[PDB]
Amino acid sequence: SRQAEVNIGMVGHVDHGKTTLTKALTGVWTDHSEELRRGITIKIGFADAEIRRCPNCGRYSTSPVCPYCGHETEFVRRVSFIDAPGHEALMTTMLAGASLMDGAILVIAANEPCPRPQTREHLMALQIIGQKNIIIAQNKIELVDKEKALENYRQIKEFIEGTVAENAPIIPISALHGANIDVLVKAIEDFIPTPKRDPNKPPKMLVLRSFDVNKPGLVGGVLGGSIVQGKLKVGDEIEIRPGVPYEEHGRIKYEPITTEIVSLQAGGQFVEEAYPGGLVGVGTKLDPYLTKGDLMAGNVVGKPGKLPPVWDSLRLEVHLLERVVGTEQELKVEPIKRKEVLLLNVGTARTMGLVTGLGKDEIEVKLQIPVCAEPGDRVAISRQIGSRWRLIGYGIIKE
Ligand SMILES: [Zn+2]
Repeated sequence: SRQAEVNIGMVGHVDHGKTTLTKALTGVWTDHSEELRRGITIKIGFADAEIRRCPNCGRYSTSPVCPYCGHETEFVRRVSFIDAPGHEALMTTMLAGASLMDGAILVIAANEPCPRPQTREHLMALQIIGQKNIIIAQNKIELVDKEKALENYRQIKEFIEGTVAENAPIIPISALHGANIDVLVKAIEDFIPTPKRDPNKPPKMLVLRSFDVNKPGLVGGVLGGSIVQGKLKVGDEIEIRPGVPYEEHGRIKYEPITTEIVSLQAGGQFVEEAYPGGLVGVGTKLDPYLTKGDLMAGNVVGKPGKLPPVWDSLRLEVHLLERVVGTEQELKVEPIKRKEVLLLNVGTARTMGLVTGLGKDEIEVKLQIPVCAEPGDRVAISRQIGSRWRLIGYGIIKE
């Protein structure tokens, strides 16, 4: 298996070199329709990269040809970089789907004095989800002098003290010129090693997309998602929850569906077995009508009888965010009131929630759409402040 082994979050303002850096790492330079593979509940995108090492000079890179001496490099490990369109999307992705991230690269521009508001929230989110496999990329060093670079470095050290990023390496880089990229890649190997996963645990996949690949104007329905536990294998019998909607006595219910895995695609190739890391394509025997147009997006996949429960309503222990990004009042966040209709994101699932009850640092919400989740799972909570959805906190599913 040559598929991605870890998902690495590209956490940084959408303009501190973050894009230039991601492309430098993935080697993708052609103007990118994987934009059609991105999530539509949480807008997470994946971009694989193969970490390789040069036998001649020993330096690491993500190219088959060493950028430093021109010799052929040796394969080390494939990884996948995950990102989202803009600050709000990224924050929601981290709070709702921490299990999709194994480490992160915090991009900080040395070109800028004090730690920016977005950067402050980025670290706030990493702290909340307990993601400690962090690497700090001090980008754009080619735009500032030697002294301001060292000053920025000091500010960063003070910024990370006492946080999940305290022990993270700070790597001065120039994504544009390619300076110190080899140091960053090796750091990915040293600080974001592949976790020691128990491949025997019950499989679980969070479905991001679903389609009818039948070429028209035949193949079973196809699912696209992330394996967060165990492994999947061609021929396995799988169950999908909540499942297909159906009406019963003027009410909408969901029937879990069981099917069989016909094929698996990961790392750009068909495989007989897939694991956590990167996007995984799942060919099934399902009637294509059931997966067409992302009907299964947000669903959870596992083996029959071994999936998390389905909830029609949730009791959430709520933690409101003390945000720093937004207009003057958008930061005040008024307490949650009964009858409010909130936007909830859990895993890759997305549903509106009507607040029907309140408790101490707790709310009870009736869901528009049932969700498949485990007690203890984290749920991002958003409020429609005007005409847009703004993240205001997160909840922990209570039993
Ligand atoms: Zn070399």
